[PDB]
Amino acid sequence: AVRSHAEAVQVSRTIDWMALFVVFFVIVGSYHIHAMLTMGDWDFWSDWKDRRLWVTVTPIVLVTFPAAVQSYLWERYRLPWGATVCVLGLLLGEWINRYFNFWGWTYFPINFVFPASLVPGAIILDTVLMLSGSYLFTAIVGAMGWGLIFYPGNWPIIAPLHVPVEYNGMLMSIADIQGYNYVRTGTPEYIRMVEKGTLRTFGKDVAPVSAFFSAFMSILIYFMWHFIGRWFSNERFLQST
Amino acid sequence: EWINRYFNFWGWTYFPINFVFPASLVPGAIILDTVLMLSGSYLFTAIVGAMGWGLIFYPGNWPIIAPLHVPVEYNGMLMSIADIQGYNYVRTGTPEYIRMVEKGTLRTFGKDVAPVSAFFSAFMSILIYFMWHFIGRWFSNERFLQST
Amino acid sequence: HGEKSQAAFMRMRTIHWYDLSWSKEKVKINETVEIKGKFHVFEGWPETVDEPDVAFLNVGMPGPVFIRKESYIGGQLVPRSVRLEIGKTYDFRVVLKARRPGDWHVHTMMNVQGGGPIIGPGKWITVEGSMSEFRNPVTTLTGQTVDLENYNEGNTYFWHAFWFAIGVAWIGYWSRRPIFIPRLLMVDAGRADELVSATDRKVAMGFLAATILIVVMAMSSANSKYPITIPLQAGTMRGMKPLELPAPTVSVKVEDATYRVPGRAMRMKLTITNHGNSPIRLGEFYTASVRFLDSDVYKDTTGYPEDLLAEDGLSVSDNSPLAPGETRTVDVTASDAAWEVYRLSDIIYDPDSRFAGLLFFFDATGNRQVVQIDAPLIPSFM
Amino acid sequence: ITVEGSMSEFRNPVTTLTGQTVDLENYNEGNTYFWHAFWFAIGVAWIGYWS
Amino acid sequence: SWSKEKVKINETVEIKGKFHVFEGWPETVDEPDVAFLNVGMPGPVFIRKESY
Amino acid sequence: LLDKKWLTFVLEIVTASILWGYLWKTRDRNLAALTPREELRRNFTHLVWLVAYAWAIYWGASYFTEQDGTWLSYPIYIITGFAAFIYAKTRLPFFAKGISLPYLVLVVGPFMIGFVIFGWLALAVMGTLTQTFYSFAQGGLGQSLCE
Amino acid sequence: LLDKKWLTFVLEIVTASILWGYLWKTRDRNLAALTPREELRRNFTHLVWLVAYAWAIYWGASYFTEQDGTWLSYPIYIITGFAAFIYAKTRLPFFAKGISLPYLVLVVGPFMIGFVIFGWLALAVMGTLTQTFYSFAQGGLGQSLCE
Ligand SMILES: CCCCCCCCCCCC(=O)OC[C@H](COP(=O)(O)OCC[N+](C)(C)C)OC(=O)CCCCCCCCCCC
Ligand SMILES: CCCCCCCCCCCC(=O)OC[C@H](COP(=O)(O)OCC[N+](C)(C)C)OC(=O)CCCCCCCCCCC
Ligand SMILES: CCCCCCCCCC(=O)OC[C@H](COP(=O)(O)OCC[N+](C)(C)C)OC(=O)CCCCCCCCC
Ligand SMILES: CCCCCCCCCC(=O)OC[C@H](COP(=O)(O)OCC[N+](C)(C)C)OC(=O)CCCCCCCCC
Ligand SMILES: CCCCCCCCCC(=O)OC[C@H](COP(=O)(O)OCC[N+](C)(C)C)OC(=O)CCCCCCCCC
Ligand SMILES: CCCCCCCCCC(=O)OC[C@H](COP(=O)(O)OCC[N+](C)(C)C)OC(=O)CCCCCCCCC
Ligand SMILES: CCCCCCCCCC(=O)OC[C@H](COP(=O)(O)OCC[N+](C)(C)C)OC(=O)CCCCCCCCC
Ligand SMILES: CCCCCCCCCC(=O)OC[C@H](COP(=O)(O)OCC[N+](C)(C)C)OC(=O)CCCCCCCCC
Ligand SMILES: CCCCCCCCCC
Ligand SMILES: CCCCCCCCCC
Ligand SMILES: CCCCCCCCCC
Ligand SMILES: CCCCCCCCCC
Ligand SMILES: CCCCCCCCCC
Ligand SMILES: CCCCCCCCCC
Ligand SMILES: [Cu+2]
Ligand SMILES: [Cu+2]
Repeated sequence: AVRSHAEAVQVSRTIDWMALFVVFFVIVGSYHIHAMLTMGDWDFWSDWKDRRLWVTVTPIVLVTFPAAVQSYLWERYRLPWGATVCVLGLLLGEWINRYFNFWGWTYFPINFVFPASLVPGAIILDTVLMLSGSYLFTAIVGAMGWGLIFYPGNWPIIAPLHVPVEYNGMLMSIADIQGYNYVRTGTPEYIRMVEKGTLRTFGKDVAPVSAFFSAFMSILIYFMWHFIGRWFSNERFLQST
Repeated sequence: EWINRYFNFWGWTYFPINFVFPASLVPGAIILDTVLMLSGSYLFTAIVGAMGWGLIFYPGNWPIIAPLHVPVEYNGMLMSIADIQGYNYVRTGTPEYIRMVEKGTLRTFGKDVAPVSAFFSAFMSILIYFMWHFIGRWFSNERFLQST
Repeated sequence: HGEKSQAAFMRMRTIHWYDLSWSKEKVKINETVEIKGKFHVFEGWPETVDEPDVAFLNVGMPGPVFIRKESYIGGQLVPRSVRLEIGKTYDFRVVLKARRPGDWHVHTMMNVQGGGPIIGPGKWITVEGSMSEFRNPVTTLTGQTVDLENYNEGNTYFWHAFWFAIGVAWIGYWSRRPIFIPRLLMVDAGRADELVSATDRKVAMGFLAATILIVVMAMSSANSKYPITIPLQAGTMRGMKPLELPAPTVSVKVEDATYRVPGRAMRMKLTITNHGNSPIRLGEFYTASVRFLDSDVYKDTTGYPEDLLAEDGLSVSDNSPLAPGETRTVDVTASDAAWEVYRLSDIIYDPDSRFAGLLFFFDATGNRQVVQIDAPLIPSFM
Repeated sequence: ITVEGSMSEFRNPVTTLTGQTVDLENYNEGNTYFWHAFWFAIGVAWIGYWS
Repeated sequence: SWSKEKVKINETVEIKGKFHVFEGWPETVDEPDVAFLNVGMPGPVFIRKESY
Repeated sequence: LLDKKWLTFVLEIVTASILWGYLWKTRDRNLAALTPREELRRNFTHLVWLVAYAWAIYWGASYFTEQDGTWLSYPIYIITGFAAFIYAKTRLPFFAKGISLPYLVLVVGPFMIGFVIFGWLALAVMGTLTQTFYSFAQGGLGQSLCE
Repeated sequence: LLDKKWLTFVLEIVTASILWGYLWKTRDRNLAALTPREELRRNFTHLVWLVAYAWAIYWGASYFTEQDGTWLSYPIYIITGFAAFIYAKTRLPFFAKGISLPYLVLVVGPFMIGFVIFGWLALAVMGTLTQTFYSFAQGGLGQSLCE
């Protein structure tokens, strides 16, 4: 068995550290895969970070894993930082790769290939979860907060990249100039699913309307992935694979 | 398939048998059945036997269709024996443009069309087998409803 | 470098590049090298590739070793996607500025909406110096000059580090106490209702309010500083001016084409019809990034790459000058090691054995007429 | 269009680039029959063994 | 050109003119392969008798 | 002793054969005769094996996957996962006598890696970890915890 | 006797009416008073009716369906299936006192035959056949079997 009280606490602390390690890295791997093959195209390039498609899509496909991890961690240990550990791990992997391969192997500038920020969304999702522990209240309010605060969260970073510039007779943004200058062999300009204008966009409402649509779709995706995580949390003992 | 090919495709109409022959799947069935009973694990079956079914399909039919791929110069254009057969024997309801066949792509590198497609079919067959195992499991219920 | 892998016929009949010239072969850092030439979109565009209704003029290089300073189709800047018409001829000019020292294979590629990359012929360009000397200045409409190599880098690092630090502080606050097993046991054995109590709720309210408040002030400061902002510029540019090539006076109809399997030669039969009033001579056969030249007729002086150039790889059975009005049938053979080096002989593996190319006819005066040929390609084995 | 005769007289010759002339009416028919019959026999043998 | 500025009920007012489709049609809007000549008014206050 | 320093510390097909076989051939037949101290000692080693899995997944699914995006590890974490499967199924009790559904999904999903659907299966680590926690709190559950 | 030679052996609407009515009007009211020998005798006839269904489906869904592809039986197997439904529901015991879900799906799916979804419902023959096997092994289960 175990000898005494204090060394039992030491064993529990060692288990705590090892479990934190394993969960953190498994979430990094899986969530990184999902973000890469659902959203990574928009997160790669500053000129790709538009205001309609990027804002619409990123929260919808990025609330998936935080929902499941929250639904498990809260229900099983009263730990309100699942969304946090997911976002921090994704950002860690993204930044390590940006600095080691995007800038180390290749030489794309960091201000050109910087990733998106989601820590405010994770923090809101985690507080609205633990406070008022109602999962439905979380999926209603915290998901709306995650969707709404995404673009204003990244505004301090991308705002300097939207300064108008007259580039050889055509108006360009700093992000557009960066994309034009630093070539991307595999990612030409026409692939950029960005705001190209519509005859049904009234006034200055592209960012808010997209933000609200992303918030509602994030509510739906959170509601789905809570149940997906609930099953991913089973302890079934099958007897015949 | 064979009864109909010989009685209607060749009896009512007159499409040649070497033109309307069906595909062979007995090797896939045999592999799926052995990998099932041996190592009775259903997950092991869905992983290995499905891969075998997907991978051995085209090499299984290669002995039959290989003679039909001999290049031929037909009136100034290169054609295969199968292409010549399709050009000669007319199909009123099935024109050439309907043929969802390999038409080339700018992202097919070297000689890999057959293997890449075979592996993709194998993985998708794994997924479909995993789904249809559960569909069959329900199709195997003995429920006694009391009020249709 | 992404070629010699794409489909053989697809490289042969997609887009033909000619008149290519490179301003420099060896450059130092911050020097500008310009690539000029003309590309012709083939009339018989393959069905499996979408028509170039939305296309981009790109440059194929191993990473941003050169920055694309400028790019023109015709006479206008083309920083965004453009529309190309089938069969028309355009000329292009791309300005490249050195950024990374070393040897790079600069390819002038084309990207189409539903067909992926279209790699053109590439020339080796040597770059000497160091990356530290590279500068990319730009002047905005606000009235400030900034270097794109490090613009906003400090701000991005600061904001990302601040948010990561906030997340780390949160997780450390909730990880100071024992984490997994004791808390699981508390929540399992009866109601826990002890792991979340004041002042945990109060500090959580503090974190939430602080996050919202910091986001709000950060958005209002990024609105005060840099008060003039515009959205990202995008949208395909139509109305691209094509080159008004004169109508060729030479009519060529191909009577079958064969190539040896295995082999390095392409054999074909031609019936050249000469109109006008000049005696012409066939000098070149550009099929896919490979120029088969007849040394007795024309010689390449544009610094075209050696591995893509056949100085005497084109042999004509009867290359005597053709009098105007006179028509004759001749046998044309194009043999070179490049035909197998770039795997132009793998079209037997391809499901569409057709070829297209350009023939350059030169007369005594020295000018040339460009004509285009296409015909089924029948391999020979015996 | 009226056609007179019999189907047995019909011939569809073709010459390949390999250097052989084959009739498309019965080319590869024997090989197809043999392979299909062999695979069907293998399946029947398996099911009979387990039956 | 507008035929009339003030009309009574059952009177007919005719709008004439020419419209030119721009060569540089925006990509985000589909080409006018299928288009309709309509009239923008606050409800059927005018009935479109004819259109050419 | 308890947790040691194992934590700090063609070929792919070959390495899988010995590694999977070695753990399976040396299987403990008398799983009943386990002292809780010996259970706790071996129990750490199982968690150490999962630590190797976490490093392999992150090195495999995070570093190299986007490395293709800029443009081995998949079999590496495949081997680690399947080896740890036999490892816990034979050495750790309460985890034998029945295949754990979440842990099986964990070892199979990332193995057969369409990637979006199949990267979701790595979320089974949560159920795996709570099952391993229940294995932790079998003999050495207390006291301290719940007291 | 047991199995006999029945195995070897506008109009569509009309034939359905009598065939369905005849089996239903002659229904056995005292299903309790069945000797197992009489149960076994009638039990073969129910399997013979399913044999007619199998011939009708193959003639209907295999021969004539692709016959359209080269370019009656659907109502034929509809009638056979529904007639056999009343047949087993009235004559065979342990199959009454509740509609069998798989056998109902079997008789309805191919009846309402989009065809890809609805051809899947013919897989209910498996549950139907195991239920009919349990009906087989009610009185005449042994001995021999399980001995
Ligand atoms: C729990 C809930 C958490 C909510 C988190 C929201 C943080 C505050 C952001 C306010 C933005 C705003 O109102 O301003 C609108 C403008 C966009 O306007 P535009 O028409 O595109 O023109 C451009 C104008 N620029 C140049 C000044 C930016 O701002 C943005 O760029 C972000 C728009 C999407 C988010 C909308 C959130 C609305 C409040 C939600 C809570 C009731
Ligand atoms: C339990 C698992 C069962 C596996 C069953 C596979 C049977 C063997 C077939 C080998 C084919 C091959 O390797 O050769 C590749 C070539 C295709 O090449 P191509 O680039 O299209 O060029 C054409 C070259 N011709 C002219 C010689 C054909 O063959 C084929 O036509 C079949 C390709 C798809 C199947 C790939 C299976 C790979 C092995 C899988 C097991 C590890
Ligand atoms: C694709 C989206 C996710 C779908 C997940 C579906 C999982 C459904 C549940 C499951 O695993 O099925 C178990 C059965 C075998 O059951 P039994 O062998 O009867 O086990 C007895 C105990 N038990 C019934 C409680 C399990 O089925 C089996 O034969 C096991 C199949 C393999 C399961 C592990 C791999 C899962 C990959 C998604
Ligand atoms: C399209 C893809 C396949 C979907 C199949 C869904 C089947 C769901 C189960 C089912 O049949 O539903 C039964 C209920 C009626 O139940 P009850 O009358 O309460 O019967 C009591 C006993 N029982 C609850 C165990 C059945 O519902 C009913 O009222 C019966 C509906 C008719 C079932 C037979 C036809 C199925 C066609 C697909
Ligand atoms: C490739 C995709 C895998 C499909 C998933 C199926 C497996 C999932 C369930 C599972 O792992 O169970 C198999 C055993 C666990 O013990 P059991 O399944 O109870 O049976 C033990 C006896 N057996 C070794 C012959 C199986 O585990 C083992 O014994 C494995 C070790 C022995 C194999 C070593 C040889 C392999 C060399 C390549
Ligand atoms: C180049 C490949 C070297 C792999 C070396 C494998 C070491 C052998 C695996 C093994 O059985 O255990 C090694 C350690 C310590 O656990 P052990 O106690 O030795 O395992 C048996 C438990 N028992 C003693 C009570 C019977 O358990 C561990 O935690 C070792 C983790 C090693 C990381 C996984 C490396 C896999 C790379 C493909
Ligand atoms: C068209 C699609 C069919 C929808 C599926 C619904 C039927 C599925 C369940 C079913 O077959 O049960 C009905 C009875 C079985 O006995 P019960 O349902 O227990 O009720 C018997 C009394 N009843 C005859 C008035 C119904 O079975 C019969 O009694 C049928 C024989 C009597 C009908 C003969 C007249 C029809 C002539 C056209
Ligand atoms: C032209 C249409 C002629 C259809 C003739 C239907 C024959 C009457 C149906 C029938 O009730 O049973 C006939 C045979 C033998 O079973 P029976 O014993 O006569 O049925 C009643 C059982 N009982 C005597 C214990 C009360 O049971 C069978 O296995 C007969 C199978 C007939 C094949 C189905 C033909 C349907 C074509 C639409
Ligand atoms: C679209 C979200 C659907 C969620 C289903 C929840 C089912 C829970 C069963 C326990
Ligand atoms: C689409 C979300 C469905 C999640 C499945 C959860 C099932 C739980 C059963 C215990
Ligand atoms: C995507 C994960 C959803 C898991 C499927 C639920 C099936 C469990 C039935 C017992
Ligand atoms: C895509 C395959 C989903 C399989 C679901 C299995 C559910 C089984 C419940 C008994
Ligand atoms: C998509 C596969 C779902 C199969 C349904 C099986 C349900 C079984 C419940 C007993
Ligand atoms: C396609 C067949 C799947 C059957 C549906 C399962 C529903 C059964 C719920 C009791
Ligand atoms: Cu190159
Ligand atoms: Cu051309």
